[PDB]
This record gives sequence, structure tokens and C-alpha cells, in this order.
Amino acid sequence: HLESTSLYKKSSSTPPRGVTVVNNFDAKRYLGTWYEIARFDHRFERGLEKVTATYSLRDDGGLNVINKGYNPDRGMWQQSEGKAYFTGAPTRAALKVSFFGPFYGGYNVIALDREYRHALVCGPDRDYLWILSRTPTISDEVKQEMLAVATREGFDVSKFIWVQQPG
Amino acid sequence: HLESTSLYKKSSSTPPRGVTVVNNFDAKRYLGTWYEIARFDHRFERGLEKVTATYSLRDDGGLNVINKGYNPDRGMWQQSEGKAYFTGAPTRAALKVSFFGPFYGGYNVIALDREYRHALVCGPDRDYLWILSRTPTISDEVKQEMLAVATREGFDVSKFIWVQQP
Repeated sequence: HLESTSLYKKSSSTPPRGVTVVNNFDAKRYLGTWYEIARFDHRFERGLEKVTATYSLRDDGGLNVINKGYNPDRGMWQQSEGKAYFTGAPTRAALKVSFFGPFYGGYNVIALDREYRHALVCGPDRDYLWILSRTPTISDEVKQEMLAVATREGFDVSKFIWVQQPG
Repeated sequence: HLESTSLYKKSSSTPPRGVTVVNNFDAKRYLGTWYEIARFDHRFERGLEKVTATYSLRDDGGLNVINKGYNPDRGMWQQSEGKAYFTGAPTRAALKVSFFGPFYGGYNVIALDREYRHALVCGPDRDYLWILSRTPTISDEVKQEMLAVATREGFDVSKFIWVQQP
């Protein structure tokens, strides 16, 4: 049901001890819009609800990233744009991504279903984790499975904020 | 994010040393109803709850001002009707306001969000300050931004009364 992963380490881009990263990735199936179902309390997203990320293919072989979110303390929709590059082979879902302004960090897909409907992504350390989905909600069954992989890879899943989404 | 301002100083209308006043004001967007979220304990408003200020355009280029509130001591709603005129250009949010007789008070918009949803308004010295909003409550983030501008402009934010609103 899930894509194959293997242990993967790159200095400064992956968490200590490495993490299991997707190793037969097909970037074209990753394109388009994902809803952020859950995130750790990342400073660059603080406050945001109804968050999505939209990926598109660039001529230089990277991805454009469009981040959208609603700030309920301002009552406003916000958008920001970034870029993503593979750090090695494009079959390995390890990227560097601009998370705020010109600052890039590691972006590692550590679980992904074979139909590219749901993903667990971690940043360069264990303070950065996301659950992404093609739909604004996920099943309890998908939630359990994603939480289980995160726990196995050493993350503390009680740090998740469950992001408000439609439905 | 907030509208641009510039320093405006005029004795009797602004506080001493002047205050930063909005300088790209579009009065049509300021029209309609605002809730008074907070005020410094002004004697003409003492005890009032559920206070609103309503602005409408006059033919002569001023604003009609209606200040309304519930007075628990009287067990009655109360309102005062005044007129406000720009002291300078209509893009500068500094007005003079009269309700009784040939006497005028300064009204200076010193913070305003670009969507005209919240504003910080001062009078002729630092005993006169208001937070206005299009909604009867504001978020903590918006509250903190207004309190910071107030402090920047020399006001003592411990003087705010947080007005009773729905």
C-alpha cells in the first residue's frame, strides 16, 4: 500500500540517524495541490489554518511551490512562493525546499501511498514534520498509519497541530 | 499590515510633539459602524457599554459622527451627534470634531489597517485614545499591534478600559 523506502542520510538535510525516505519516487505524480492535515509548530507557519502546498514542474528540473493559508487572527488568506530541488537522484524523495524567503532546508518524503494520495514529510530535523493529503480530510485509518511511521522514525507525534480544513 | 503615516503636529489638535497620522486616507472606506473596543477613561464616556461610532459623509465634505452607547446608570441608550472636518488634506486622517457649540476636539487616526477593519485614534493629548474595530471583538494579534503603536507614540496603555461588547 505504501511506497518503498530505505534509510537515508545527508549531512544538514536529514534528521540525526537518518530517516527512511522514498526510493522509487515519481515526481510527476507528486505535482499539484496538497492539503496540510497536520504539522509540528513550525515558526514559518505559525497561526495558519486551511493550509495547502501546490507543486509544479520547472524548466530547470526543480519545482515551484505555492503555499496558501488562512490567518484567522487577521481574517485573511495569505500566499507565498518557493522552490524545491532534488539533492540527488530524482527517484529519491529528498529535496531542498525554500521554507521562508531565501532560506532552504531539507524536505524528505518518509511515507507515501502508491497512488500519491497521502504523504508524511519531514524536514532537516525532528522539529519539522507534515502530513499531506490530496483531500482536506483523511480517514482514521490513514491517520493511524502515518502516525505509526512517524513514531517508528523517532518523531514525537504528540507535537502535531491538526490543521483546520474544510470538512 | 497598516497604512502609511507621517508626523503631524498642531497644538490643540494633536498631542505634544505630534503623532504619526495616516497619510493616504480614503474617507469613503472609513464610513459606517465601528465598535469601541477600548478607550482611556474619558469623562464623557464614563460607564458606557456597547459603544459604537458611526460616520457618514456630508455634502459639505465633512463627516457626521454619531457616538452611541448604553448607560447602565440611566438604564438607557444614549447618543451624541457631531460633525467632523479635515484640518488639512482629506488624505490626512486628522479631523476636528464638534458636538456642542463652537468647541472642537482633535481626532487623529494614528494606526489603520489597509482593509479598514481596525483603527487607533487619538485626541489632542495623551489622555485621549481609542481602539475601534468593525467587529465587536478583536484578536490578540490585532490588539498587540495597536498597543505597540500606542506605546511607540508615547501613550500609556495601562490606561485602557476594555469596553463591554457582544
